[PDB]
Amino acid sequence: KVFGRCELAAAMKRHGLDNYRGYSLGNWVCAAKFESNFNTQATNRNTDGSTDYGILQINSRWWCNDGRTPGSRNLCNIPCSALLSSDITASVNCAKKIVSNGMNAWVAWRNRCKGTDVQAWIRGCRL
Ligand SMILES: *CCS(=O)(=O)[C@@H]1O[C@H](CO)[C@@H](O)[C@H](O)[C@H]1O
Ligand SMILES: *CCS(=O)(=O)[C@@H]1O[C@H](CO)[C@@H](O)[C@H](O)[C@H]1O
Ligand SMILES: *CCS(=O)(=O)[C@@H]1O[C@H](CO)[C@@H](O)[C@H](O)[C@H]1O
Ligand SMILES: *CCS(=O)(=O)[C@@H]1O[C@H](CO)[C@@H](O)[C@H](O)[C@H]1O
Repeated sequence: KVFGRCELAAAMKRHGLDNYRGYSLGNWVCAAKFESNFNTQATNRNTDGSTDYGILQINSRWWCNDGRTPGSRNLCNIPCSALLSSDITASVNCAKKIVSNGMNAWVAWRNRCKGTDVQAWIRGCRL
C-alpha cells in the first residue's frame, strides 16, 4: 500500500503522532516521504546486514526482529514483518520508542526535513 500525503497525515494524527515528544505531524509525514516514499511495503538492505522495513524504514539490527540480522536487539519487541502492513499501527508504536535521540534516528529526516517548514507536508489536508 502506498499512502497519499494527506491520507498518511490523517492516519498518523489518528494514531497520536501529532506533537509526539514535541514533533509536529509534518515532521513524521516528511520523514515517511523520504524514507519510504509513503510506501508501506518498502524494504531496503543495509551494508551491515540489517534491513529497513515499512513506512518508516525501521531497522532490523536495533528495533525489529527479522531473524536474519546478527546483533539483533529488537528494542521494539516486534517481528519486522509487522512493519510491512497497510495498518501503520506497529510502525507508529515503534517510532514512538525510537524518538524516545529524537528524530535524528531517521537519516532522511535529518538530511531533508530538519530545519524546513515541515508543516508544508500537511497543509491542505483535512484533519
Ligand atoms: C492506524 C489505525 S486507525 O484505525 O486509523 C487508529 O488506530 C489507533 C490504534 O489502534 C486508534 O487509537 C485510533 O483511534 C484509530 O483511528
Ligand atoms: C500514541 C500516542 S501516546 O504515546 O499513547 C500519548 O501521546 C501523547 C502526545 O501526543 C502524550 O502526551 C501521552 O502521554 C501519550 O500517552
Ligand atoms: C517497548 C519494548 S517492550 O515490548 O516493552 C520490551 O522489549 C524488550 C526487547 O525486545 C523485551 O526484552 C522486554 O521483555 C519487553 O518488555
Ligand atoms: C502509540 C500507542 S503506544 O505505542 O502503545 C504508546 O507508546 C508510548 C511509548 O512507548 C507510551 O508511553 C504510551 O503510553 C503508549 O500508549
